[PDB]
Amino acid sequence: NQIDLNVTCRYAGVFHVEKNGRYSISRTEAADLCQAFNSTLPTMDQMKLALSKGFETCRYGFIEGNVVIPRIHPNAICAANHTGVYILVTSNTSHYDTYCFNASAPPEEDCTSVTDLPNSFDGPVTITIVNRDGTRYSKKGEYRTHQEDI
Ligand SMILES: O=C(N[C@@H]1CCCNC1)c1ccccc1
Repeated sequence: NQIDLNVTCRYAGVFHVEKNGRYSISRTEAADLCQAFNSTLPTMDQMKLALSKGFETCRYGFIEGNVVIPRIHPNAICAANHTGVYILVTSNTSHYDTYCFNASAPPEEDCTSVTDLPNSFDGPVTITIVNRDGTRYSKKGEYRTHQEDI
């Protein structure tokens, strides 16, 4: 009973979370997952400021109201070579990664590791936070509040 959460650097408190190495998070699960990180889905403004501080990914993830990819460098296989906060317009499907925003994080680039899931609750799942540098933090718990996500 395991969940792997790959996380990134935080940029102005915004970071990316990929669950189990594939697009697998619903919008309801994304809100609960960010809440477990004492975080919320970023607003478009928060994500734009994170982008300006150096944040980019090559993965679709939820923010408040939209599914986006923050891009700094044009890359043909990432958001069709666009720069800026690329907004997903047309998709058949509902599961993506998520972005989260933690207000207590540093104001600019914070590429230290994530070392806790501070607001997870009691539960049976071994949840492992996996940093980009491979460092891991594991705890037993749960963060999903909607049955349809379990
Ligand atoms: O673990 C986190 N931050 C660490 C704290 C110690 C120093 N470096 C980052 C964290 C938790 C929840 C959301 C975002 C980040």
